[PDB]
Amino acid sequence: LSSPVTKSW
Amino acid sequence: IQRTPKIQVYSRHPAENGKSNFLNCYVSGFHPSDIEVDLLKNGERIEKVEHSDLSFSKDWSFYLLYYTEFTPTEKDEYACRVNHVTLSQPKIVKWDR
Amino acid sequence: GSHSMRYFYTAMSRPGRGEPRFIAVGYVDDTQFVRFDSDAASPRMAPRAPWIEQEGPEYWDGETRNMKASAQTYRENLRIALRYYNQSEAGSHIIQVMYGCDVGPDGRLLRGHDQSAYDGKDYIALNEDLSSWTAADTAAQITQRKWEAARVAEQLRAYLEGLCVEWLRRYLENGKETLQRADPPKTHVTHHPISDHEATLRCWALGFYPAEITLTWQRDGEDQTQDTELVETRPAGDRTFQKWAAVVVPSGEEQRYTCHVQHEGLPKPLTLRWEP
Repeated sequence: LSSPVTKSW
Repeated sequence: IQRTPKIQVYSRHPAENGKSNFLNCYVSGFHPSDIEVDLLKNGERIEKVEHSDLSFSKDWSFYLLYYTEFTPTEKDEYACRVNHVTLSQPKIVKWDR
Repeated sequence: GSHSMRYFYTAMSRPGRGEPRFIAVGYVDDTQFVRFDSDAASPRMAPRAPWIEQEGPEYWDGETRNMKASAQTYRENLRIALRYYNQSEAGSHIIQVMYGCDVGPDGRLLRGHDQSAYDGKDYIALNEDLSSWTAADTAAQITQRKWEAARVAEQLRAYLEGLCVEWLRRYLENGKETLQRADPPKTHVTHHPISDHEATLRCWALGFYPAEITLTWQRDGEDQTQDTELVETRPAGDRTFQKWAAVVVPSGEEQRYTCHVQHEGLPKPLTLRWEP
Protein backbone atom coordinates (compact mmCIF):
# COMPACT_ATOMS: atom_id res chain seq x y z
CA LEU A 1 0.00 0.00 0.00
CA SER A 2 1.48 3.33 -1.11
CA SER A 3 2.05 6.34 1.14
CA PRO A 4 -0.86 8.76 1.55
CA VAL A 5 1.51 11.49 2.74
CA THR A 6 1.65 14.64 0.59
CA LYS A 7 5.17 15.93 0.02
CA SER A 8 5.10 19.41 -1.50
CA TRP A 9 8.70 20.69 -2.12
CA ILE B 1 24.58 15.01 -14.91
CA GLN B 2 24.29 12.12 -17.42
CA ARG B 3 25.13 8.41 -17.24
CA THR B 4 25.51 6.04 -20.16
CA PRO B 5 23.73 2.65 -20.15
CA LYS B 6 25.36 -0.68 -19.46
CA ILE B 7 24.03 -3.32 -21.85
CA GLN B 8 23.71 -7.08 -21.53
CA VAL B 9 22.25 -9.37 -24.19
CA TYR B 10 21.41 -12.89 -23.07
CA SER B 11 18.78 -15.63 -23.07
CA ARG B 12 16.36 -16.52 -20.27
CA HIS B 13 17.36 -20.19 -20.42
CA PRO B 14 20.60 -21.75 -21.74
CA ALA B 15 20.37 -21.71 -25.54
CA GLU B 16 19.52 -24.88 -27.44
CA ASN B 17 19.12 -24.59 -31.22
CA GLY B 18 15.55 -25.34 -32.23
CA LYS B 19 14.15 -24.85 -28.73
CA SER B 20 11.97 -21.87 -27.85
CA ASN B 21 13.45 -19.34 -25.45
CA PHE B 22 13.51 -15.66 -24.53
CA LEU B 23 15.98 -13.09 -25.84
CA ASN B 24 16.75 -10.37 -23.28
CA CYS B 25 18.43 -7.00 -23.48
CA TYR B 26 18.97 -5.52 -20.04
CA VAL B 27 19.96 -1.87 -20.02
CA SER B 28 20.96 -0.34 -16.71
CA GLY B 29 22.87 2.38 -14.90
CA PHE B 30 21.64 5.16 -17.17
CA HIS B 31 20.31 8.67 -16.58
CA PRO B 32 18.12 10.31 -17.79
CA SER B 33 15.39 7.73 -18.46
CA ASP B 34 14.68 8.22 -22.18
CA ILE B 35 16.24 5.35 -24.06
CA GLU B 36 15.66 3.61 -27.39
CA VAL B 37 16.16 -0.15 -27.48
CA ASP B 38 15.71 -2.54 -30.41
CA LEU B 39 16.16 -6.28 -30.62
CA LEU B 40 17.75 -7.32 -33.92
CA LYS B 41 17.45 -10.58 -35.82
CA ASN B 42 20.08 -10.63 -38.57
CA GLY B 43 20.33 -6.83 -38.52
CA GLU B 44 16.56 -6.33 -38.69
CA ARG B 45 14.31 -4.98 -35.95
CA ILE B 46 12.08 -7.52 -34.20
CA GLU B 47 8.48 -6.31 -33.83
CA LYS B 48 6.32 -6.33 -30.69
CA VAL B 49 9.24 -6.45 -28.26
CA GLU B 50 8.03 -6.06 -24.68
CA HIS B 51 9.69 -4.29 -21.76
CA SER B 52 9.50 -3.93 -17.98
CA ASP B 53 8.10 -0.92 -16.14
CA LEU B 54 10.63 1.87 -15.58
CA SER B 55 12.42 1.56 -12.25
CA PHE B 56 15.75 2.62 -10.79
CA SER B 57 18.57 1.45 -8.52
CA LYS B 58 19.76 2.87 -5.18
CA ASP B 59 22.07 5.29 -7.02
CA TRP B 60 19.02 6.64 -8.88
CA SER B 61 20.18 5.21 -12.22
CA PHE B 62 17.48 3.58 -14.36
CA TYR B 63 17.09 0.02 -15.61
CA LEU B 64 14.86 -1.72 -18.15
CA LEU B 65 14.51 -5.26 -19.44
CA TYR B 66 13.51 -5.62 -23.09
CA TYR B 67 12.50 -9.13 -24.13
CA THR B 68 11.02 -11.23 -26.90
CA GLU B 69 10.32 -14.89 -27.59
CA PHE B 70 12.73 -16.54 -30.03
CA THR B 71 14.04 -19.88 -31.23
CA PRO B 72 17.83 -19.79 -31.67
CA THR B 73 19.53 -21.53 -34.59
CA GLU B 74 23.14 -21.90 -35.70
CA LYS B 75 22.86 -19.39 -38.55
CA ASP B 76 20.68 -16.65 -37.05
CA GLU B 77 22.44 -13.71 -35.42
CA TYR B 78 20.78 -11.73 -32.64
CA ALA B 79 21.70 -8.34 -31.18
CA CYS B 80 20.53 -5.39 -29.11
CA ARG B 81 20.69 -1.82 -30.41
CA VAL B 82 20.67 0.98 -27.84
CA ASN B 83 20.46 4.74 -28.24
CA HIS B 84 20.68 7.29 -25.43
CA VAL B 85 21.45 11.01 -25.15
CA THR B 86 24.92 9.97 -23.92
CA LEU B 87 25.60 8.06 -27.15
CA SER B 88 26.64 9.84 -30.35
CA GLN B 89 25.51 6.84 -32.39
CA PRO B 90 23.55 3.66 -31.55
CA LYS B 91 25.61 1.06 -29.69
CA ILE B 92 25.13 -2.51 -30.89
CA VAL B 93 25.80 -5.51 -28.66
CA LYS B 94 25.75 -8.98 -30.23
CA TRP B 95 24.22 -11.95 -28.45
CA ASP B 96 26.95 -14.35 -27.35
CA ARG B 97 25.63 -17.59 -25.81
CA GLY C 1 13.75 -14.19 6.83
CA SER C 2 13.83 -10.41 6.39
CA HIS C 3 11.72 -8.54 3.84
CA SER C 4 11.19 -5.10 2.36
CA MET C 5 8.49 -3.13 0.61
CA ARG C 6 9.56 -0.30 -1.67
CA TYR C 7 7.77 2.19 -3.92
CA PHE C 8 9.63 3.99 -6.72
CA TYR C 9 8.33 7.21 -8.33
CA THR C 10 9.72 8.80 -11.48
CA ALA C 11 8.37 12.20 -12.50
CA MET C 12 9.85 13.50 -15.77
CA SER C 13 9.09 16.90 -17.30
CA ARG C 14 9.03 17.26 -21.07
CA PRO C 15 8.59 20.85 -22.32
CA GLY C 16 6.53 21.06 -25.50
CA ARG C 17 5.28 17.49 -25.08
CA GLY C 18 2.54 17.83 -22.49
CA GLU C 19 2.49 17.45 -18.71
CA PRO C 20 5.25 15.57 -16.85
CA ARG C 21 5.05 11.78 -17.01
CA PHE C 22 4.54 10.11 -13.62
CA ILE C 23 5.36 6.43 -13.26
CA ALA C 24 5.14 4.53 -9.93
CA VAL C 25 6.10 0.93 -9.24
CA GLY C 26 5.84 -1.13 -6.08
CA TYR C 27 8.05 -4.03 -5.01
CA VAL C 28 8.12 -6.60 -2.28
CA ASP C 29 11.78 -7.67 -2.13
CA ASP C 30 12.75 -8.26 -5.79
CA THR C 31 9.17 -8.87 -6.95
CA GLN C 32 7.24 -6.03 -8.60
CA PHE C 33 3.54 -6.20 -7.70
CA VAL C 34 1.96 -2.90 -8.82
CA ARG C 35 2.41 -0.14 -11.39
CA PHE C 36 0.92 3.23 -12.31
CA ASP C 37 1.68 5.20 -15.49
CA SER C 38 0.14 8.60 -16.18
CA ASP C 39 0.81 7.96 -19.89
CA ALA C 40 -1.48 4.91 -20.00
CA ALA C 41 -4.73 4.99 -21.99
CA SER C 42 -6.59 4.81 -18.68
CA PRO C 43 -4.15 5.45 -15.80
CA ARG C 44 -4.78 3.23 -12.78
CA MET C 45 -2.84 1.33 -10.16
CA ALA C 46 -2.65 -2.09 -11.81
CA PRO C 47 -1.55 -5.57 -10.63
CA ARG C 48 1.83 -6.95 -11.72
CA ALA C 49 1.91 -10.03 -9.48
CA PRO C 50 -0.70 -12.80 -9.14
CA TRP C 51 -1.02 -12.56 -5.34
CA ILE C 52 -2.13 -8.89 -5.45
CA GLU C 53 -5.06 -9.54 -7.80
CA GLN C 54 -7.28 -10.75 -4.96
CA GLU C 55 -7.41 -7.22 -3.50
CA GLY C 56 -10.85 -5.72 -4.07
CA PRO C 57 -12.19 -2.58 -5.83
CA GLU C 58 -11.72 -0.37 -2.75
CA TYR C 59 -8.00 -1.18 -2.79
CA TRP C 60 -7.48 -0.42 -6.48
CA ASP C 61 -9.66 2.70 -6.49
CA GLY C 62 -7.98 4.09 -3.37
CA GLU C 63 -4.53 3.38 -4.77
CA THR C 64 -5.44 4.96 -8.11
CA ARG C 65 -6.70 8.11 -6.36
CA ASN C 66 -3.49 8.27 -4.34
CA MET C 67 -1.36 7.86 -7.47
CA LYS C 68 -3.17 10.65 -9.33
CA ALA C 69 -2.82 12.94 -6.33
CA SER C 70 0.88 12.03 -6.20
CA ALA C 71 1.30 12.71 -9.92
CA GLN C 72 -0.21 16.19 -9.47
CA THR C 73 1.99 16.88 -6.44
CA TYR C 74 5.17 15.88 -8.30
CA ARG C 75 4.32 17.88 -11.43
CA GLU C 76 4.03 20.84 -9.06
CA ASN C 77 7.32 19.75 -7.43
CA LEU C 78 9.07 19.86 -10.80
CA ARG C 79 7.78 23.41 -11.27
CA ILE C 80 9.04 24.34 -7.78
CA ALA C 81 12.43 22.69 -8.39
CA LEU C 82 12.86 24.87 -11.46
CA ARG C 83 12.60 27.95 -9.22
CA TYR C 84 14.88 26.54 -6.51
CA TYR C 85 17.70 25.98 -9.01
CA ASN C 86 17.17 29.08 -11.18
CA GLN C 87 16.50 26.85 -14.18
CA SER C 88 14.66 27.61 -17.43
CA GLU C 89 11.34 26.11 -18.46
CA ALA C 90 12.88 24.72 -21.65
CA GLY C 91 14.78 21.75 -20.23
CA SER C 92 13.66 18.28 -19.19
CA HIS C 93 14.11 17.34 -15.53
CA ILE C 94 13.50 14.32 -13.31
CA ILE C 95 12.38 13.86 -9.73
CA GLN C 96 12.81 10.39 -8.25
CA VAL C 97 11.48 9.03 -4.98
CA MET C 98 12.07 5.71 -3.26
CA TYR C 99 10.47 4.84 0.07
CA GLY C 100 9.32 1.90 2.14
CA CYS C 101 9.94 -0.38 5.08
CA ASP C 102 12.20 -3.25 6.13
CA VAL C 103 10.92 -5.86 8.57
CA GLY C 104 12.59 -8.85 10.21
CA PRO C 105 11.48 -12.51 10.52
CA ASP C 106 8.97 -11.63 13.26
CA GLY C 107 7.41 -8.96 11.04
CA ARG C 108 8.54 -6.03 13.19
CA LEU C 109 9.91 -2.82 11.65
CA LEU C 110 13.66 -3.00 11.09
CA ARG C 111 13.77 0.45 9.51
CA GLY C 112 12.03 2.93 7.24
CA HIS C 113 13.16 4.85 4.15
CA ASP C 114 12.03 7.97 2.27
CA GLN C 115 14.59 9.41 -0.12
CA SER C 116 14.24 11.85 -3.03
CA ALA C 117 16.47 12.93 -5.90
CA TYR C 118 16.49 15.70 -8.49
CA ASP C 119 18.14 15.07 -11.88
CA GLY C 120 19.86 11.93 -10.56
CA LYS C 121 21.37 13.57 -7.47
CA ASP C 122 20.42 13.24 -3.79
CA TYR C 123 17.89 15.93 -2.89
CA ILE C 124 16.47 15.11 0.52
CA ALA C 125 16.23 12.05 2.73
CA LEU C 126 14.32 11.10 5.86
CA ASN C 127 16.85 10.09 8.50
CA GLU C 128 16.75 6.64 10.09
CA ASP C 129 15.13 8.17 13.20
CA LEU C 130 12.08 8.90 11.01
CA SER C 131 11.90 12.35 12.62
CA SER C 132 14.59 14.49 10.96
CA TRP C 133 15.83 15.27 7.44
CA THR C 134 19.11 15.36 5.51
CA ALA C 135 19.09 17.98 2.72
CA ALA C 136 21.80 17.79 0.06
CA ASP C 137 21.91 21.51 -0.80
CA THR C 138 20.33 24.91 -0.06
CA ALA C 139 17.25 24.27 -2.25
CA ALA C 140 16.54 21.03 -0.44
CA GLN C 141 17.04 23.05 2.76
CA ILE C 142 14.09 25.18 1.64
CA THR C 143 12.03 22.02 1.21
CA GLN C 144 13.27 20.81 4.63
CA ARG C 145 12.13 23.97 6.39
CA LYS C 146 8.73 23.51 4.75
CA TRP C 147 8.44 19.87 5.92
CA GLU C 148 9.60 20.76 9.44
CA ALA C 149 6.95 23.47 9.66
CA ALA C 150 4.31 20.97 8.51
CA ARG C 151 5.61 18.03 10.58
CA VAL C 152 5.76 15.81 7.48
CA ALA C 153 8.27 13.48 9.15
CA GLU C 154 5.62 12.63 11.77
CA GLN C 155 3.13 11.56 9.10
CA LEU C 156 5.78 9.56 7.28
CA ARG C 157 6.76 7.85 10.52
CA ALA C 158 3.10 7.03 11.11
CA TYR C 159 2.87 5.46 7.65
CA LEU C 160 6.14 3.52 7.84
CA GLU C 161 5.42 2.15 11.32
CA GLY C 162 1.73 1.50 10.58
CA LEU C 163 0.26 0.84 7.13
CA CYS C 164 3.59 0.02 5.47
CA VAL C 165 4.50 -2.82 7.84
CA GLU C 166 0.90 -4.11 8.11
CA TRP C 167 0.32 -4.32 4.38
CA LEU C 168 3.80 -5.76 3.87
CA ARG C 169 2.89 -8.53 6.35
CA ARG C 170 -0.37 -9.06 4.46
CA TYR C 171 1.44 -9.33 1.09
CA LEU C 172 3.99 -11.73 2.55
CA GLU C 173 1.13 -13.96 3.68
CA ASN C 174 -0.90 -13.80 0.43
CA GLY C 175 2.20 -14.47 -1.67
CA LYS C 176 4.02 -16.83 0.68
CA GLU C 177 4.45 -19.49 -2.03
CA THR C 178 6.81 -17.13 -3.87
CA LEU C 179 7.76 -14.17 -1.67
CA GLN C 180 8.87 -16.53 1.11
CA ARG C 181 10.59 -19.01 -1.19
CA ALA C 182 14.27 -18.71 -2.04
CA ASP C 183 15.45 -20.41 -5.23
CA PRO C 184 19.13 -21.39 -5.05
CA PRO C 185 21.49 -20.73 -7.96
CA LYS C 186 22.24 -23.41 -10.50
CA THR C 187 26.00 -23.08 -10.79
CA HIS C 188 28.75 -24.16 -13.17
CA VAL C 189 32.22 -23.25 -14.44
CA THR C 190 33.16 -22.79 -18.10
CA HIS C 191 36.67 -22.72 -19.57
CA HIS C 192 37.72 -20.92 -22.76
CA PRO C 193 41.34 -20.61 -23.90
CA ILE C 194 42.19 -17.13 -25.16
CA SER C 195 45.77 -17.96 -26.14
CA ASP C 196 48.28 -20.79 -25.77
CA HIS C 197 49.10 -19.76 -22.19
CA GLU C 198 45.94 -18.05 -20.84
CA ALA C 199 42.32 -19.09 -20.37
CA THR C 200 39.08 -17.61 -19.05
CA LEU C 201 37.33 -19.38 -16.22
CA ARG C 202 33.75 -18.20 -15.87
CA CYS C 203 31.64 -19.05 -12.85
CA TRP C 204 27.90 -19.01 -13.60
CA ALA C 205 24.89 -18.64 -11.29
CA LEU C 206 21.42 -19.01 -12.84
CA GLY C 207 17.77 -19.13 -11.83
CA PHE C 208 18.16 -17.77 -8.31
CA TYR C 209 15.81 -15.67 -6.18
CA PRO C 210 16.16 -13.23 -4.53
CA ALA C 211 18.73 -11.20 -6.48
CA GLU C 212 21.24 -10.88 -3.62
CA ILE C 213 24.21 -13.15 -4.29
CA THR C 214 27.97 -13.28 -3.85
CA LEU C 215 30.25 -14.79 -6.51
CA THR C 216 33.99 -14.71 -5.85
CA TRP C 217 37.09 -16.23 -7.41
CA GLN C 218 39.95 -17.41 -5.22
CA ARG C 219 43.46 -18.34 -6.36
CA ASP C 220 45.36 -20.53 -3.90
CA GLY C 221 42.67 -19.57 -1.38
CA GLU C 222 43.09 -15.81 -1.81
CA ASP C 223 40.33 -13.54 -3.15
CA GLN C 224 40.91 -12.22 -6.66
CA THR C 225 38.70 -9.14 -6.36
CA GLN C 226 40.95 -6.86 -8.37
CA ASP C 227 41.38 -9.44 -11.13
CA THR C 228 37.77 -10.64 -11.35
CA GLU C 229 35.34 -9.44 -14.02
CA LEU C 230 31.93 -9.31 -12.37
CA VAL C 231 28.79 -8.62 -14.43
CA GLU C 232 25.81 -6.89 -12.87
CA THR C 233 23.11 -9.25 -11.59
CA ARG C 234 20.48 -9.41 -14.33
CA PRO C 235 16.84 -10.54 -14.47
CA ALA C 236 15.99 -13.65 -16.50
CA GLY C 237 12.36 -12.60 -16.96
CA ASP C 238 10.83 -15.47 -14.98
CA ARG C 239 11.31 -13.75 -11.56
CA THR C 240 14.78 -15.31 -11.25
CA PHE C 241 18.21 -13.75 -11.71
CA GLN C 242 21.57 -14.47 -13.31
CA LYS C 243 25.19 -13.50 -12.65
CA TRP C 244 28.68 -14.54 -13.62
CA ALA C 245 32.26 -13.87 -12.57
CA ALA C 246 35.29 -14.38 -14.78
CA VAL C 247 39.02 -14.63 -14.24
CA VAL C 248 41.92 -14.94 -16.68
CA VAL C 249 44.33 -17.66 -15.55
CA PRO C 250 47.66 -19.08 -16.74
CA SER C 251 47.26 -22.34 -18.69
CA GLY C 252 47.93 -25.30 -16.43
CA GLU C 253 47.00 -23.36 -13.29
CA GLU C 254 43.22 -23.75 -13.59
CA GLN C 255 42.97 -26.08 -10.59
CA ARG C 256 44.44 -23.39 -8.33
CA TYR C 257 41.23 -21.41 -8.86
CA THR C 258 37.95 -21.95 -6.99
CA CYS C 259 34.61 -20.17 -7.31
CA HIS C 260 32.68 -19.40 -4.15
CA VAL C 261 28.93 -18.90 -4.20
CA GLN C 262 26.84 -17.42 -1.39
CA HIS C 263 23.06 -17.24 -1.61
CA GLU C 264 20.10 -17.29 0.79
CA GLY C 265 18.71 -20.43 -0.85
CA LEU C 266 21.90 -22.35 -0.08
CA PRO C 267 22.27 -24.02 3.34
CA LYS C 268 26.04 -23.57 3.01
CA PRO C 269 28.29 -21.58 0.64
CA LEU C 270 29.34 -23.50 -2.48
CA THR C 271 32.86 -24.13 -3.73
CA LEU C 272 33.29 -25.20 -7.34
CA ARG C 273 36.07 -25.52 -9.87
CA TRP C 274 36.51 -26.22 -13.56
CA GLU C 275 35.83 -29.86 -14.33
CA PRO C 276 37.41 -30.82 -17.70
